[PDB]
Formats: sequence, C-alpha cells, structure tokens
Amino acid sequence: SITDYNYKKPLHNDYQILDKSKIFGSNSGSFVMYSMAADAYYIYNEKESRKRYSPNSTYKIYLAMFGLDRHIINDENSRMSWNHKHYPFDAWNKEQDLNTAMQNSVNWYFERISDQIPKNYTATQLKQLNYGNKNLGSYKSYWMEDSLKISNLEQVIVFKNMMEQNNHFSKKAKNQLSSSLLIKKNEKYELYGKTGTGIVNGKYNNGWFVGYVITNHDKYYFATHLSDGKPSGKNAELISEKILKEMGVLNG
Ligand SMILES: OCc1cn(Cc2ccc(C(F)(F)F)cc2C(F)(F)F)c(=S)[nH]1
Repeated sequence: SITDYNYKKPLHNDYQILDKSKIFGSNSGSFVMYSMAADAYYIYNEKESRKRYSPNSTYKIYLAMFGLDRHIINDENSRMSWNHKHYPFDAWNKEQDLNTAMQNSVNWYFERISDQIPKNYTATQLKQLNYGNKNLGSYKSYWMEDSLKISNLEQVIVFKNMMEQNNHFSKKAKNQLSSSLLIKKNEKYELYGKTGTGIVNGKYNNGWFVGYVITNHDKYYFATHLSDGKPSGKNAELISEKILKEMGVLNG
C-alpha cells in the first residue's frame, strides 16, 4: 500500500502542461481536462494531479450508477422517503429522487443505496473501472474521508471511460446519471458536474469538482482538486469555471 497513494501509470496520450497558478491563487491543487476531439489531456500541476485523495461526494456519481445498474433505483421510480431525521439543511429533510439527491448532495439517499449494494459487486466494479486504490476498507461510508482514494488525473480518466466506452452500464443509466448532474445549459454549452468537500476537525481539507462540458464542437471531461488554502468543493467549482471560461470552453 506504499504507492497506493499515487497513480504512477504513464499517459500514452498527447498532453499539454498548463500554468493556472494565477487562478488558483493561495489555494494548492491541480486541474485536469480531457478533450474527446483531440484525445488529449491538459494538466496543471501533474505531481498533485497524481496524488490520491478521498473522493468524498464526487463518489455519489458512482453510487448513482451502481444503484441504477442494480435497479435499486430506476427511471420509473428513484424516489426515497425521508427517515424523519432532522438535518441542518431543509433540502435534506424531505423525500428525494436521484436529481434532488444529487443536486443537494443528500448523504442519506446515497448511504441507503450503498447499504443495498453487496461488497463483492462494488469490488468488481472498482476493478473494472480502475477506480483509484479500490480500497473499500470497512465498507461503511468508505468514500467519505476513509479508505477509498483516487487522484485528480484518475477522476477524469475513470469518468470519461465509464461514460464513453461500451461497457456493461446501459445507455439509459448513463442518461439518467447525466440528467442528475446537469448544472448549466445555454446556447453554447451544457455543464455537468459534482462537488465534494472533506472536513477534518472543523477545517476544509479536500475540495473537488468533477464533471464534463458538451459544446457544439467538442466534449470535455475535467476535474479540479484542492489540497490546501480553502480546499472546499464550492471553491473547486469556481476555479474550474474560471479555467474553462478562459480556455474558451464556456461562452455566454
Ligand atoms: O463531500 C461532501 C460534499 C457535498 N457537497 C455538495 C453539497 C453539500 C451540501 C449541500 C446542502 F446541504 F446545502 F444542500 C449541497 C451540496 C451540493 F448542492 F453542492 F451538491 C460538497 S461541495 N461537498
């Protein structure tokens, strides 16, 4: 488990190193993007980009996909009733479907899905997907500052391969996942994605924003990871949006 903290595997792809240190400011981390048309990677801070961290709520993407694949939820019914437990956000204190649960990052919805997934299925999936260290640990909220870790570079590779390769996941599941992840749509683009935020002893420790953008001309998968400064998911999102705008990926 010595180089289970690091993704070592070489890129046999065209890649361009970027300098986005200005946009990151006093935050430390990395940015990775992949263009379907160029079949190429663009990386800021390749060293940080290969260090593995807890995915936090970004892993809800995969819990959603597994739920759909095992028919725990589906396109007829993805609704789950509140357990009449008071959370500090009223968006959580009610019935959810996949869309509301993903949009509002409702932990209990995804936990209930995880509870119905046999560990052996999860281990098969993480292996086939090449998901980070594939370490399920205790198999209790293992994605939330626990045993499972994944690098920024791997977040892009694994998500792009899951969505874009012909694998055992159905088109219909990918479409429903996609719908739950949609954040912004205008005449120029559709922006999909999911934040994650780790907190350790009341401080932000681990910030993510993982997603993809469809334009008229291309499709880009991307992820920002923050390891220091104000490393929150919201900050990772803002930084992501700045970088994509600058690169011409977002207009309007
Ligand atoms: O890993 C934890 C984590 C979850 N999120 C998203 C999150 C968390 C809480 C709420 C809400 F409770 F306020 F609703 C909404 C969302 C979001 F809408 F952004 F998805 C981030 S950022 N980090």
